[PDB]
Amino acid sequence: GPVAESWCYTQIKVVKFSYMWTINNFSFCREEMGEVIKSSTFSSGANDKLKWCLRVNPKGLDEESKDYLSLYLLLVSCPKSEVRAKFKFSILNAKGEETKAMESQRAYRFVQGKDWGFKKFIRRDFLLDEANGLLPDDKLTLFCEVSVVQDSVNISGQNTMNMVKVPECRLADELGGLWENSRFTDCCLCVAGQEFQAHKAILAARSPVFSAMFEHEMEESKKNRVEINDVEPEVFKEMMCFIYTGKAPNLDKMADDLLAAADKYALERLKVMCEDALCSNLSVENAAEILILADLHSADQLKTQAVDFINYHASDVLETSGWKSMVVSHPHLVAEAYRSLASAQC
Amino acid sequence: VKFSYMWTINNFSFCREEMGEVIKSSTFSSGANDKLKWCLRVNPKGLDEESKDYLSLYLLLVSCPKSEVRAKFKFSILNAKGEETKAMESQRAYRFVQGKDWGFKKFIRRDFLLDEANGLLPDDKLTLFCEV
Amino acid sequence: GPVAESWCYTQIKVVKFSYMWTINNFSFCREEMGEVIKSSTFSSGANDKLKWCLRVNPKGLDEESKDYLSLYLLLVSCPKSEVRAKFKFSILNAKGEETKAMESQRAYRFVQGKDWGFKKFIRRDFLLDEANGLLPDDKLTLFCEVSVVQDSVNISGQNTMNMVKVPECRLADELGGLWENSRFTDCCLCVAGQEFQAHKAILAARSPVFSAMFEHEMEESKKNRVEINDVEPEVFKEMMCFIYTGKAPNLDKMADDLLAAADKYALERLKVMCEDALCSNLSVENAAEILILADLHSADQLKTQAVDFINYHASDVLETSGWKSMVVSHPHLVAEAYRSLASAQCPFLGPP
Amino acid sequence: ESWCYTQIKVVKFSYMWTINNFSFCREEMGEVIKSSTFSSGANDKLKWCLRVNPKGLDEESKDYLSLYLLLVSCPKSEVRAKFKFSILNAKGEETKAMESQRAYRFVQGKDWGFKKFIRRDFLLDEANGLLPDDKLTLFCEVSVVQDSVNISGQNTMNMVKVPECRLADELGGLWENSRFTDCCLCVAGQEFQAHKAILAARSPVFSAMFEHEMEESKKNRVEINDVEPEVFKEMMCFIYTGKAPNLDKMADDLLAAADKYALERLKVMCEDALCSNLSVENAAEILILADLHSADQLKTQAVDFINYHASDVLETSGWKSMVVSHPHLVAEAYRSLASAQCPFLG
Amino acid sequence: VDFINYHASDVLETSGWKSMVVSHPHLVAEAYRSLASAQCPFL
Repeated sequence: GPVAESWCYTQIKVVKFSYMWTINNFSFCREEMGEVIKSSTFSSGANDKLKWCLRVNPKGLDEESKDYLSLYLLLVSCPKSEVRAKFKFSILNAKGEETKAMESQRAYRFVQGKDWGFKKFIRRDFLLDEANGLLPDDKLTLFCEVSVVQDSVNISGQNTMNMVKVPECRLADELGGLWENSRFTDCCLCVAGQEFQAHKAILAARSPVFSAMFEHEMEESKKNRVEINDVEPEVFKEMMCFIYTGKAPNLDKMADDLLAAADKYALERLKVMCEDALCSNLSVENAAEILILADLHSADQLKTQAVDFINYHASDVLETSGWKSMVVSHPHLVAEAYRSLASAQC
Repeated sequence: VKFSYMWTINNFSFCREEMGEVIKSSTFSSGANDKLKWCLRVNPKGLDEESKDYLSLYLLLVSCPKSEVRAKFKFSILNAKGEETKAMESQRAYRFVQGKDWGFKKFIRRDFLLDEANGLLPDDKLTLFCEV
Repeated sequence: GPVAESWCYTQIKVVKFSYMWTINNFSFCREEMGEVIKSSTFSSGANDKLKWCLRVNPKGLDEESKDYLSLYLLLVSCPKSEVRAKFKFSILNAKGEETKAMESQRAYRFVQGKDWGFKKFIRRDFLLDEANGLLPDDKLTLFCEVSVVQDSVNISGQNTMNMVKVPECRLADELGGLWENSRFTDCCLCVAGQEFQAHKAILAARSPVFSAMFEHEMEESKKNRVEINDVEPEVFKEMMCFIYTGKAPNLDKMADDLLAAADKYALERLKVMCEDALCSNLSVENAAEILILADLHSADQLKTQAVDFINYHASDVLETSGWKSMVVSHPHLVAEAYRSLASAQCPFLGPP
Repeated sequence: ESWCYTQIKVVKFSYMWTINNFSFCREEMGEVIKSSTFSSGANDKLKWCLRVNPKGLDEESKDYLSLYLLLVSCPKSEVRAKFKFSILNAKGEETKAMESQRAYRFVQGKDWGFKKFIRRDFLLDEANGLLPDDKLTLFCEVSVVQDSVNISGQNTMNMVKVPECRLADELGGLWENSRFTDCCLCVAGQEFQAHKAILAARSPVFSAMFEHEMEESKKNRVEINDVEPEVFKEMMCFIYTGKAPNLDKMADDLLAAADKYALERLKVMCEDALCSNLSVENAAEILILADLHSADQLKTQAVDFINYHASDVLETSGWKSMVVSHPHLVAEAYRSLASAQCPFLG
Repeated sequence: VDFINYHASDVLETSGWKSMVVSHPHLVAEAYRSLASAQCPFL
């Protein structure tokens, strides 16, 4: 593969839908042939405007099928002109593996109110057979995989590439490299007895809390020495590193107290990146202090994610001494735990 | 005057259409002239039914200030590693007027491309070496 | 005819437009075995979203249309939506009337570079037969129509049982009645010795020129007596009716003097309707006077359509007495007519 | 509607050249023939040269005489020119000379013509009458068919814009500016300025009180104490503009103002707003207001609503109040409950 | 320079080329040297 003077990359955007659809007590189908069971609407993150609903007929929709479970796919909302897609259906057996996958080799076009699917999907008696385990405890599980493909674009990567080198924006690294040189420092800064020689000009520039704190009746007298004792210098230097370079690479070792510093200094980005570090570090023995830090820092999304962790692991996390401690310390969070596990879950 | 062009198509197994449909590339040229614009056109299916089950490829001239350009082209399909496979040469400097197509209608079989043991369709992608 | 409470008015709105050729010395081209002759890129006319160009072959490609003509429609650029339109083709004679209608029976699909078209459009021997009279100076005229659809929009009702109704606005009707009754008016208005009545409040709010005369110190002392003699009462009554009401019922019979009055008093809306009526009344015999009136009263679109008409019909107006009056009265208009004629239709001796 | 016209003008020129002593020029000089070049076309920019060879250059064309159109330089590099040379009938010749039926493209630095014109011995034989005074005149008229692009005439008409009437917004702006006001309306201390003719045309009550001879004092010193300032500015906004945008939250006392000042259209829209607002709690209140203000259709619709919710209106305390206050409203309610219904079996 | 070296059939026709010839003879010298170095064959 040699190098060409011009090259084109025709890219077609592909988005996928994964979908569960489980019906309990199916033997109480309560209906004759030709009846329908709709589904709730669902989509994905992007663009979240194309909503889809599933239709399943327990008995034969047609006379040629009769003893056939027929499964269709429906579209209800297409604000664009038209979207065409492929689909692949597979029923989960008792163990959970995808069995009897039927898919269409045609990329059928869909309009609002149009259906496609497999009326001749699976035999009724083959479903009712117990040896293959297609009906575990009268619970049928339908796995729906949707391959929606989108408009195609071309980037036109032709040469005459402007051969002189193109640097990126140096607002970040030039500010970062000024810290170790320690130039243009007009004042002092000491935290926990350790000197970190710094100026106020960019420190107030890149944090609105510190600027308002500096300008109100304190830069006239105590601009040289400012009292900051809420954090250790190891977290303070990372906070000023995020101020200067724009990034905080040292995250996983000390996300717990950088979250507290960010909650103190009202830095939402530093709050949520520590939230990302702790959400992947959600565990059974850690969840109590995860809730206490989420509630103390008012991180609603992290708190809700940790409540969902409680919902998924409620069998073994209740007996922890951490949970005994957070009950005897914070009954209110236990009250919202009751509210979430009762009202939202049921 | 020579041309080199890498046209890469992804997710080709999602062919997206039925028989008798065309796919156009981006308009491209070289440094000199950069006034003769060209574009490649492919059919995933057969263009016409006398040569069915084929990947028909043509070269479309879109822009020319003058009338007719003599040009010799040679199509090629890159396999998994990158060699030139199924290299077919148009032996004549064909007659390129504004809006004229030239190519091999019976270029390569659809089933022969779909044979993944040949390595001719790697990662559901096909890229072409076009020299004019 | 039964009626209901609710209505839904979904519709497939069509954008529809036409495209023209007249290939000169067609028998002298001989594009054989698919030699492509393209045309200009053209859009719908309403905005610029899709563009096309037509492709013809006198000797059609392949052995099928060897003795037949091939006719095809090529697509330049469009958003990817599988645009589906119906098209027709025809041949026009020297008299500008359709002769040979061959129409595609379905709305065909279209994409980037797709070429649908009515092949074997006309036999080559019948087309080369000059006895049909459809080739003036060996020119073949092609007329094409297209029926692009943007794939349906719906309106959701709403129109409930709607027990209460509301009347229409009567403001303009009662203001026209105020003018007809001529009540509560304190300022007098003379035209040509026939005396009228109008007040400042309606005049200043709808015309800047009356607003300019009335407020400049005349209203303190001589608010009654006015000096208007450039217009007649027969045009001034319709002027005053349009000022009070906003509507001009009598316009076709008197669009000349009303255009003059609207140009003098800077009534933009009345200038619009007067130019509309005069353009509807435009013809060959009054072309000289409509050019004179439009160029005198600075009617922009009226003089634009006037010069377009005088370029399209230049062969029958020069012999009349109006042109012989124009060439001696307004020498500049001959220069602008020459500038419009020698660049729009016949720029560089094509057509000769 | 485009008049593309595919305009195909040819660049043809007249040319005069006289050949002398053509019978023995082969024995005079030979086969290498060079003639003078001539300039023609667009301002003589195009170069062409015409000459007749008495004998072919190589061995193959020794039989047929050569008439080659030598072309040193092409007009444009890629030209499909179907060239048609002609002879201006010095004798009778329009056939038997091979004229170029199919030509070839002319490029820079290359010549194209035809290598065969007539048999040499047949031309030398004077019995065929092909030697007019031993001199031939050439009239070369090159026909170039390359230029076809273009001529667009959009033939666009658009009719005229025809702007709409803006009189309602003009009167709204006339209120908002308050110019040339003749009367002053004092409402709750705050004084507004309005136009006497506009108020007389819109409302008949103001027209009557501007006509019943109280002119010397009640023009500027008329008092309006029975209304609130915002309901007054809303009803007068309806008087001037023709619309009442804020009517939805204040339809009731605006209906009172419309009743007091004989605004029928404002009365019916305030009737509509309370008509599509009825509930079981305040139905008696709306009926009291409708009967007090003589709102006939709102009264009828309220009576129908009370009839259709007769089980729930009677439970409200407002119903008791209108029972003890207003007898004939209950009488008409009974009349519409009984006379507009019945017989209902037993 | 790459634009000029091909489109010299119209770029050198304009008066700007004669202007930079008469104003900057060293540019003419280096352009002619580059052309002579590039076109080693041909008379």
